Amino acid sequence: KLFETSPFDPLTIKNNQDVVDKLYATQSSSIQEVVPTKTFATELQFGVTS
Amino acid sequence: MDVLSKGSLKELLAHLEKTPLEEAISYRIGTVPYQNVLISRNEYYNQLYPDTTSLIDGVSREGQRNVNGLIMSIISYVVSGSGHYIPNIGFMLLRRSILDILTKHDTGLVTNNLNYGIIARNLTVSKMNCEQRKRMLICFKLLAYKDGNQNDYEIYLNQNIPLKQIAPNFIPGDMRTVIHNQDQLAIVGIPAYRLTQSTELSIRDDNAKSYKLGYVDWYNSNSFLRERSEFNLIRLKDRDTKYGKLNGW
Amino acid sequence: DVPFVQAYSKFADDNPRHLRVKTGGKMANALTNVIRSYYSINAPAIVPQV
Amino acid sequence: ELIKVPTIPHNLVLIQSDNGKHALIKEDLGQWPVETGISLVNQAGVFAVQLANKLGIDKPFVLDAGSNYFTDTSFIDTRKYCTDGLSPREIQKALNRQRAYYDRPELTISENKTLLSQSIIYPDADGNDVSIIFSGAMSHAIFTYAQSQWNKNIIKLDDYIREITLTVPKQYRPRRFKEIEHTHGYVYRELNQGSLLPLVDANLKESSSYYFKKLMSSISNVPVDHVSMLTNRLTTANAPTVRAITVLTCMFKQFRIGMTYALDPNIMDVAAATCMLLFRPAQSISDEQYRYCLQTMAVFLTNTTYDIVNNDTIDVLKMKLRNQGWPFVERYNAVEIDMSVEPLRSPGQVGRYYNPFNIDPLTKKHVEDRLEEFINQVQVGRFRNASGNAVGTTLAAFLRACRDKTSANWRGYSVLVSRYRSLIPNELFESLRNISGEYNINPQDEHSFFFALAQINADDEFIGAIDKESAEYLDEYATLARDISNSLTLVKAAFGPLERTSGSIINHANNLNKVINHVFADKPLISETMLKILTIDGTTGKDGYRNWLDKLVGHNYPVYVEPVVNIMNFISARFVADSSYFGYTNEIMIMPNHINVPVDDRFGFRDSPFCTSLPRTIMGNDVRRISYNVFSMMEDIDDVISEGFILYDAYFNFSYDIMTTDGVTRLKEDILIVTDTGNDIKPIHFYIYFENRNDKKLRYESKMNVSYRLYIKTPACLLPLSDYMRAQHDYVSPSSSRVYIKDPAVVYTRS
Amino acid sequence: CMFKQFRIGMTYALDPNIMDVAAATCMLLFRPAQSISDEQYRYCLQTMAVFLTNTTYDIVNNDTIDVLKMKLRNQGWPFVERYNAVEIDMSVEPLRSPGQ
Repeated sequence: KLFETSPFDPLTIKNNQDVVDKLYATQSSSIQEVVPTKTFATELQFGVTS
Repeated sequence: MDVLSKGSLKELLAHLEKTPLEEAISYRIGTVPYQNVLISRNEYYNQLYPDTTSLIDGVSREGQRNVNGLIMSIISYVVSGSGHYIPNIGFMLLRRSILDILTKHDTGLVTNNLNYGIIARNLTVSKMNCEQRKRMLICFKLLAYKDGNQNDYEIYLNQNIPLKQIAPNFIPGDMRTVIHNQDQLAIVGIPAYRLTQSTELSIRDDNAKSYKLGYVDWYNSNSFLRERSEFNLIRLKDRDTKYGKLNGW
Repeated sequence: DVPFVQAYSKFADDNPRHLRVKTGGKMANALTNVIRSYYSINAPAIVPQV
Repeated sequence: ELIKVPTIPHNLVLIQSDNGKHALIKEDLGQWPVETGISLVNQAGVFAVQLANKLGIDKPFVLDAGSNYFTDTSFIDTRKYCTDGLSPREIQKALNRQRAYYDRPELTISENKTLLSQSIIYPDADGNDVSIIFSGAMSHAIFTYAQSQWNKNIIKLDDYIREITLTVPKQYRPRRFKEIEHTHGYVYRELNQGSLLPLVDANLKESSSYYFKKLMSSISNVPVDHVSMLTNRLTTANAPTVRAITVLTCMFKQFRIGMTYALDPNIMDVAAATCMLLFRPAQSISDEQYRYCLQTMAVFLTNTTYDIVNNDTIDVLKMKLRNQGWPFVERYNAVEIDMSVEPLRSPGQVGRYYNPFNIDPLTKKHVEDRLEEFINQVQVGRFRNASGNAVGTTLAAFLRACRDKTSANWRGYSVLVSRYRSLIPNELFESLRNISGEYNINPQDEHSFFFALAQINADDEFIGAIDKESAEYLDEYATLARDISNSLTLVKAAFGPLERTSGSIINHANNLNKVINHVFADKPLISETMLKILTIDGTTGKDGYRNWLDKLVGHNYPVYVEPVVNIMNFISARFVADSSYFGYTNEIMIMPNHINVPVDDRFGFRDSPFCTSLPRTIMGNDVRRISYNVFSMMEDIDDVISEGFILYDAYFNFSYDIMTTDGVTRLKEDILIVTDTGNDIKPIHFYIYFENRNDKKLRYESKMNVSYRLYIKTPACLLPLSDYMRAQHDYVSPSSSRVYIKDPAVVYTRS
Repeated sequence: CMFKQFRIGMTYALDPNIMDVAAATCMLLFRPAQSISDEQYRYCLQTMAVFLTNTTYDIVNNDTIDVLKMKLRNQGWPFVERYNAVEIDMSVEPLRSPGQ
């Protein structure tokens, strides 16, 4: 068996965004070179709205 | 190897500003050029393969002790990866950058009398490839704008139509032109095709292949800078910024 | 004037304005300099490929 | 977050007569009332937002219309047939009925195929899908312009990373994006930074007090791990407060601090004064405080009085102290350390901060190279008495304890200053000042702070707390910048300059209150963050905003024009330029029925009230033109109306409904109403019918029953069915391969 | 060990403790030098210098590897070098397939 848990089931994906969302969901099964945590933001701007 | 990996006008010009002139010259005596030689290529033939030595090979060769020889060594370093043997130039000139030698009057070198016909003939241009010719035309353009010989540069290009077709389009004093340029000037890089560990018959091709296989080893070594992984570890001075521009441009 | 406003905006990349000469924009400049280059080999090639 | 619009708004309706002879296409953008006597552009802006909301272009968006297609049954045809816009089947039916009236052959199969294939979707070189549909002109122009404005802030992820690569420190773990994000990732971000200077300069005391108090509350939570008079006064009760002052002095530029001494100085006051001059930045000590400290030392050591040295200059005071044997008469500049990364909200700038305790980072010692020699001088000095050396020995021992404490703890405090410095931008570093002296140091607290200096412990809780503060500060600065931009636009549009006249002052005050009452109703325009800044002095937030707005009138501050402002300016301009699209006109004509005026015969209406242009001359003579104000005031309107005239200088709102049957075209109400006060025009509503050209009854009714007619310019929304190719318009939808990243952060929060 | 293109790196606190220095020395001593980047090598030297020479990260930010090595050696720290790993030749027996 190539994978104990498949990265994504291809029949359930409809477009590119579907692949990335599934890859983020099944990333715990993989050996991550970086383990995610809270993100740090160094830039933020708010634009005027209608 | 580092110079041959530059793929854009921005990267190539940035590298020339950082590197000094001593990298362009070599302290190994080498041999003399324009000599018919018999070399050994045993993977293909049992006899000795004839070839002719030139200034474009990646091996150091003895060079003339004049301004003409100095410019030929600089262009050879850019288009081949190794320079020539011109010693006792002086520490004042050897400390300055390659770009400063090419496009600044403060260095003290006088290059007005240089003729592009013999320089192209000596730095054999019928044996260069498209990427090598583009780099040489960059050096000619930088020199021409240094001594105010833009008109002579244009006439030389108009005489040789193929050179005009591939001539890079940038003004040596303007940084916007360097940013907009999209020429591909890389002689070594990660190959899409299958690169094997085999010899080539010609001296130029064998040396070029050695640089290509050497770049692959360097690309996968620890000296390479992977921006996607360690962009926060580079210092702020050498970090990539769009506001960054060449000095005096 | 809506049809002309849309056509000029596409051609010139700026909206037409009163009290302005209505030159033609960047496309007009590129076309003019490209014509010069084709006629003679002594004419400069100044328009970037980008 | 980007909004993904599925369908294109076309706003097209087909109206055809029962006979089938006449058909037309109309844009229905609604009716918008316009009031005369006030500015038209000001009303247009209000209607611009409503129109943008109706079309769905108010918020940032992209168009997803590349999947709205089908495929024909023919094997040769591999084209995509768009389902958006007015359906080509509806036009086919309308054309189909028109031919039935004229006894003409029906539309052929080849002619049907050409018409039904007019709406298509095809891809371009860049991968985008362009849809060609039947839609109105005004809707297409506004929708396409909005797309151009929003797409300016949609950039590749690698382009976003290059912009912010100089703000990322080295203590945070890099984030690994997926391979799809790196090739096809896009983000919607606004990259223009607004200055906080307009608010800071106008209210320096309030802005400084707000940020200083916020920082101290955070710093005060950092974890840490003659002789009789000096040794009886040590207290560590206010050490956290003194610690925060120390970090503030080094993290800011010109954060002046002050100390007040007693009426009769003692050995403790001299110790505090020496510690202030030796271990605090010279940039944080003013000249007057320097003179006060020298005077305090002179009073005690030389046994003089404050009156004697009240008129003494700095150079004289130094000479007196040096003669007695006191060498500590100098203040020392701190050594500035450059930040490792570009500070926040300071593009292309280098941040710096002072090193605490005047320790040179290169030598890791005090900046004064004579410190050890000076302490020996104090130890062998005869102060305040003939002999005994009690004061000198006590001060020498106290000074040595401070020197060792500062040398051991300088690294810990330098790290604390550096981390808190990254919170504030460069503008706040150079602008904020300590006004009113709302932070001061007691002389006992100063000498207790340096004698009992505590090491700085950076636990995981402290690091996590600071990271939360960094996110809060970033949001706070972004919110403040937006409200500054909103305030600057409001002042420029609604206020003018003042004059030394009662009328101008009264006019300004009334307008100021009207604006303030409007901007605080419902959801306030201004955020709670700046209301806190303006309230910090105790005044009401509403009053504080009124004061700040008045100061801002006549400013020359540059304001960046954002995409939403560009969109509304476009809609406002087309509102004024093309009035017929929105149901109002600036000119009407009233004529008797027996006067034959040329009208628009394209649509086949019976006695059409629409003219291509209001005629310049009728029967060889120019048509009279009367303004509405003069017309309202006229008393001989009966004589004038007998010849017919043109009414202008007003905004006339009109409505009409096209009836498919045939009848007498007329108005709902009478044209005018005459009162003892003035004459007015009643609301205009046209009942328009199609004409059969051979009905004697309706010909007689129109000529004899109706005696006066009202004419307006032909509305541009109408378009004859024969010209249906004029509604063919293009729309570009970006490629479906793109992925939009909600969180574009490049690093994680872990050491 | 199996794949040469793979790399190892660690991120330290702004104020390193003795644990960070121990982690840095263990990585330098025991992980292959071919798997530690030049940027990572400088970062480890910076962390060692911050703890041992009593300096902050901003002071030693614009310091080369030669300067950091000299600073650490003057204090008495000899672990400033990367150590290459020996290569072990491995063979997979053929059995029913060509060997590797």
